[PDB]
Amino acid sequence: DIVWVEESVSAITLYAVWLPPRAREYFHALVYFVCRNAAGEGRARFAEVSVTATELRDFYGSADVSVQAVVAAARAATTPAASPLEPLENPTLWRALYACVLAALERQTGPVALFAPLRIGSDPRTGLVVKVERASWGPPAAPRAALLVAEANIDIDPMALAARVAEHPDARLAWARLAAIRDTPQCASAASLTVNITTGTALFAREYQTLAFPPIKKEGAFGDLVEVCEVGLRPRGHPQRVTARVLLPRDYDYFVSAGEKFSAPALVALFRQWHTTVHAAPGALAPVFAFLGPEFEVRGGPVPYFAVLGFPGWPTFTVPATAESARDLVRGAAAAYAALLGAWPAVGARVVLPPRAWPGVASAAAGCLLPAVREAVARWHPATKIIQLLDPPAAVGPVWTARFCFPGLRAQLLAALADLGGSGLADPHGRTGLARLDALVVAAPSEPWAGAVLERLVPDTCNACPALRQLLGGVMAAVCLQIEETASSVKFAVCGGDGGAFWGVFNVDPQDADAASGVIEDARRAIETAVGAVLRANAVRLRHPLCLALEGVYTHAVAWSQAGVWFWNSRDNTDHLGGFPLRGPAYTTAAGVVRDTLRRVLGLTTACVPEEDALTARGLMEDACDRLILDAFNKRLDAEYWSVRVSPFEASDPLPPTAFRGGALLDAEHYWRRVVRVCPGGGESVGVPVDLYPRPLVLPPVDCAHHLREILREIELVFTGVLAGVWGEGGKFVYPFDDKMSFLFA
Amino acid sequence: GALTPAPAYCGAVDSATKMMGRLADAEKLLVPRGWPAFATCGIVKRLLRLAATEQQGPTPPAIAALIRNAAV
Repeated sequence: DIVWVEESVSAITLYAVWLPPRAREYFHALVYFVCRNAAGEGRARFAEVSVTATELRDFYGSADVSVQAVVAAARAATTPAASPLEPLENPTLWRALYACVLAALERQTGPVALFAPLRIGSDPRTGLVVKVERASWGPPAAPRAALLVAEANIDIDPMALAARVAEHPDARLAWARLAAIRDTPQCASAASLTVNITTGTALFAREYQTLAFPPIKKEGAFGDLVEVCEVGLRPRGHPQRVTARVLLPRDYDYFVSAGEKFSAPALVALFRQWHTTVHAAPGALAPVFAFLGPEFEVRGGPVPYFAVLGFPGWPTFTVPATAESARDLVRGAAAAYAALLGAWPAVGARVVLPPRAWPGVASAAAGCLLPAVREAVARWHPATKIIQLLDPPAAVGPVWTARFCFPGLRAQLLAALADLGGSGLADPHGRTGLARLDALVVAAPSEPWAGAVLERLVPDTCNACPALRQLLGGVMAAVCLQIEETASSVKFAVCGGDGGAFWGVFNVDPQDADAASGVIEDARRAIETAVGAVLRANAVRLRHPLCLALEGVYTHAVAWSQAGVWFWNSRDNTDHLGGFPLRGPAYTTAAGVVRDTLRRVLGLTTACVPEEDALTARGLMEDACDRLILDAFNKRLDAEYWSVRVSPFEASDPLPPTAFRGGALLDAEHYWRRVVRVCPGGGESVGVPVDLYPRPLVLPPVDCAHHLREILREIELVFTGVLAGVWGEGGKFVYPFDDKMSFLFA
Repeated sequence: GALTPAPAYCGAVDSATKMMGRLADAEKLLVPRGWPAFATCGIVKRLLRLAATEQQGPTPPAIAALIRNAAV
């Protein structure tokens, strides 16, 4: 006799993480379900889980973490006024915590799925969800949203940022700010924070000079957005009746924040104020104040996100810029939330499998393969490329060339190998995380939102399990071997590539095009079929049937380095350049100059002795360099144009002591540091972090005698490759920048 | 319009000791937006660098902090 309802779960958040009595190595966690029934009406629900120590150490990847540490972190996060920003101590701890609580939720209660129909039960005697089941009836309500804008001037003292950056050098400045709030929470009490959440029913806007103080401008009310709900619960951990206050999000479902100037400290401060306001009255339990994002780690992260691990229980999606297709990225964020249960991108690679169950699956996948690939996996050394390719100083043409790619081969191969090791998993029900990856791979061609997930879930998974790299690159090595074997039969000739993407030539007469399409299509058919046959023979089965993409037909192709290739189809003048670093806005203009110079220099096929062509080519390359440096002068004062994106891994210029004064601008720095080298006074070249100063900027003249030298360096690399690849070798194209056209800037 | 006879002068005239202080004071209003801090040759080098810096669109030039006019 269990109650039964019909609802869709819109979010799953963490309320309490406690250690029951007579307990040493298992902690209970209460989960808040934001359920909404048909037509949008929302009733709040709760469930309980029980995570053991072993599961925690599995999702952490190490035994350093303990149940006591997790419970202490949760207790610290119980109060945001005393100490917010709890995850910043051990971000991996909270990452693993959310991973295991979601896994236990899936295991004990049953299958859960956001924004999807779900039959839900409850036990009144205790008062929590007991079992969740996938339903098959109902046109569920649309996942409504609310647009949030929040800006705060948290008066952080610059010297503290400088000191904390001195302790850890390559600390992304958002982490420096966030650590400053963490070490002095009173700073989050005084800030000119402004908030404007617009919904489809009623708007809400508030303005503060000091956060704790009453607003200096009101609009709507807190009650229009929130329906504060007091729910009684009797967990197995708590025998006494425990009451919980939750902020049911009426009208909307999730938040949509612009990622252009998103400040994680701003939302942290606003949510801390809301937490204090709602849980000020006692007689009820307090929730977990936990948030994660790329700003929460020293070295930062690629993809902007803002996790909501606890209070208020509403997912908030940062959609960076992309104004033209704002709806597209909002839908992509919503789909990423719904599919991977909202763990992505906060939990990390643990959405699929625990970081420590992978060492078993990889071993269990090295056994079900064929005998040859079994060794091929074991002999994989970084960048082996055991396949007949071209010497990197070389070029081809005029012959019919073609580029091919298998869309999402690493992700599809990882999915097949995960299934091969699936039998080796401890729990058959613990393979639901292995159902999200297949959902991603299946929906990858249909919708690009799965794409960006798979281009980051896979490389990060390969870092979670180092042993998976030698497996994936062995399977791909086997794929390349059969590509080469089948190539000879269809006149295709492997000339270069990087595995899933490969470009080659055809031994057809280089003048006929009517039959060219036929051979170019038969080669695709045969290579695709043969690779699929090898994969099937290797037992690895792909969910989405394999497909080869004809990414372009070209007549000339020139390669200089291992990644640098330029293709050009003379008939339609369609070209493609790869391997040129786009490390700024000037490198794009350099790439365009290179792709025009190469188009003009391979148009010199007029009958001539090879020696003549080398000189009439070098002259044109020098002229192209001239026209580039001439146009460089007309943009000498655009410092943002002469900017380079330094990674937190690369060696970086030292931060000026005045860049620590950007206010609500230091938060934007999550991954890249955009630096411009200016030349104050004389002789000395100093770096300016462009995005840490207010605009319009005032600077000494930009040292174009440094950036143009590097741009020219890579241009001469490409030009030396083409000069020594089409005609006779022996010529390193150098442009005398220091003499011919140095005067313009220095 | 810098070497065209004008009814009055417009610029920064002070002894090395005073202009040293005024250059630092100008940098205090110049540092907030990009100019690095320079913590009778240094003064001439800094003044020459300030004079050489060009106008970016309609925005007043960098030396306008010292000369104190938007028509510079």
